[PDB]
Amino acid sequence: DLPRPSISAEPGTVIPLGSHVTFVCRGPVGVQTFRLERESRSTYNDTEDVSQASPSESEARFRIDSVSEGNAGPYRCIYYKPPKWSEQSDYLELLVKE
Amino acid sequence: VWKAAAIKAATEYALTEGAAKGLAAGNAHGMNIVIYHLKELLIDKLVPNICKTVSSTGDYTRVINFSKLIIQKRGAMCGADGGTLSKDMCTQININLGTVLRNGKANLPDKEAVPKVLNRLVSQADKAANEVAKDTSQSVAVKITEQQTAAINATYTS
Repeated sequence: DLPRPSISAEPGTVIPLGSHVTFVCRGPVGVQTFRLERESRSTYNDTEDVSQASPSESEARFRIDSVSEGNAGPYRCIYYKPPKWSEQSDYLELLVKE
Repeated sequence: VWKAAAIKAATEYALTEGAAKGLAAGNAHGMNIVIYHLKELLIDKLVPNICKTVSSTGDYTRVINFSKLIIQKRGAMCGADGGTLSKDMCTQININLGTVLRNGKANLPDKEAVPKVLNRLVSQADKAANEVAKDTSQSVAVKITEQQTAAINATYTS
C-alpha cells in the first residue's frame, strides 16, 4: 500500500571534515513522523516538522553542523503514516574525507 | 441508657478515618512505584533530576507532564548524529520507550510511545495505589472500630 521512502544528502554525499550536511527523507502525502535511522536500534531522529515538496510527496530534513568522520557511513529513512510504518528506504552512504 | 447511636458514630468515624488514612498511603506508594520504574526504564539517563521533581510534587500521575521533555532528550542523546550515551543504553532506552521494538524494527514514532508508556505506568501505579489504599483502609478501621468499642463497653459497665 504505501511507497518506500527516498533518502538523499545535501549538498552531496561527499562532504569534507567539519562541514555540514542535511539528510532529506521523503515519502508520500500525509506522513506524520519521519525517522532518520543510523543503526536503527540505537540511534535515530524523529521529526514532525514535515514540509511539502510537490503535489505528490512530502519531505523532512535533518542536519548536522560539524561533520565528524564518525558521522560517515550508512543511513536510511522510514516514515510513519498512521497506523503503520513504511518499509525501509535504500541505504545512503555518506563519505567524509580525512 | 443504650449504646445505639454511639456505635453508629464510632463506625462512621471508623470508615472515614479509614478511607482517609488509606488514600494517603496509596498515593505515597503509587509515587514510589513511578519513581521505581522511572529508573528501571533508564529514564534517569534521559533526564537526571527526574525522580526528585516527580517526588517534590506528589500526585504520581503528574509524571505524564514530562513526556515532551523525554521525547526531546531522547532524540538529543540517542539521535542519528551518534548520541551522547552508549549504543547499548540507547538500544535499551528505545525498547523501554516503546519506539524501537526489541527485535529491531520500528515500534511507534517516539511521539505516541512516550505518553503511551507513561500512561501505562501511572495506570500501573493506580492499581497498586488502589490496593494499598483498600488495605490500610480496612486495617485502620478495624483497629479503631475495635479500640472504640473496647472503650464504649467500659463506658457502659459503669
